Amino acid sequence: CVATRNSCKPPAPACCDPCASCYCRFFRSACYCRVLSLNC
Repeated sequence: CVATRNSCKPPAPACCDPCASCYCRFFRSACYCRVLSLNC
């Protein structure tokens, strides 16, 4: 799965708990899992 301090690494069903998603900086550089949602 795509963990919180880890690069976006498939085959993965998003992150290990369902409210976090992969968040890049520059094309594919610095892509780490992020809890953006307030409820889910």
